[PDB]
Amino acid sequence: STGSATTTPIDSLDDAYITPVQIGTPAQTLNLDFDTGSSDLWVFSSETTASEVDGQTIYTPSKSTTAKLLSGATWSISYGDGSSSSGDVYTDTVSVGGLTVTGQAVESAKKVSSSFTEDSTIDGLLGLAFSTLNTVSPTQQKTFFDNAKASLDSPVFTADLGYHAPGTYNFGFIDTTAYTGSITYTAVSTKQGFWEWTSTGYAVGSGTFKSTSIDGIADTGTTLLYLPATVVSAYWAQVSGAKSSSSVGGYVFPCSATLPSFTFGVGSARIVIPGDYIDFGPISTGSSSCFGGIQSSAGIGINIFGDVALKAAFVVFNGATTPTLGFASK
Ligand SMILES: CCNC(=O)CSc1nnc(C(C)C)o1
Ligand code: NA
Repeated sequence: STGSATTTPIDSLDDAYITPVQIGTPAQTLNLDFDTGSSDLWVFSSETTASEVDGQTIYTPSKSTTAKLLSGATWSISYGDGSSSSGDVYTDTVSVGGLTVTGQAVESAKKVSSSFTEDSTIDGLLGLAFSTLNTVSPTQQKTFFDNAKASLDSPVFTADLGYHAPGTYNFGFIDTTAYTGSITYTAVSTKQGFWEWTSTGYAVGSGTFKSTSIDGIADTGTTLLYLPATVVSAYWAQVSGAKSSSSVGGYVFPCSATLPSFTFGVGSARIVIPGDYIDFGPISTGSSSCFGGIQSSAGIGINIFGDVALKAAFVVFNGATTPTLGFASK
């Protein structure tokens, strides 16, 4: 089997991407944030505290003939940005892009934090990290990809995120029309539950490539590129007037600037992030200070290749016996 679904930016900045997901029978279509940095499939639901719902589409298990309570199971998750959600669990049929999993754990939110409520465009998350990170207790649950994987033609999914445009998530096959050149594969550590890999270095603009190991995660659920402070300082030093602002919470730059590209290594290959991808626009409406798309990881504890980096590539999440990660230019 395979599946193929279009993923669409939620706003003009590509802050996140939503992908339609069919849950239940008859189908209830929710727009979920596919997150390779977490492992819970959770949704706004008929159980979500009413004051915490503002415009989201909700899953109503009582209207699904295939929904069953996963008796006694609860979940609770905290993300890197400080957001959180929790609730109880149903099993139901879940389809993505024509690929169906029966008996998928669908984590129904009873509570969500303010950042979720305030985003009407995201109806929940679909985690694609390793199932070892799933928060369901007392019986940990599998991701959609791990429930799908044996059924797939190949044990892979691919992320093809657009810059200010829709893109694609494919399951079970690699679309050889979707990238240019060849795919470079690189090893993955599952030790922390993530698609954790080591980049071979970086360049700023037209500068020389610096060979250096940077261990980080491929995380579709993080907007920005978070790298060591040395690397980030080297990048922003090439932008007149850029500075780190503790009041704003990271590097800002004059909106009049033209940003340099950023290159990261994948083995002997190179992925180039155009400068425009690193522009996240005014810090507040009408401001002439703009927020940078490359930020320091020094206050995280991990480097994160988020959407800024991933959208510059065709990315293969190879879930073979020994998982790996492929990158191609596009
Ligand atoms: C195909 C998705 N599998 C899982 O989520 C299982 S947890 C897990 N931790 N390491 C692995 C192997 C891929 C090495 O798997
Ligand atoms: Na922000």
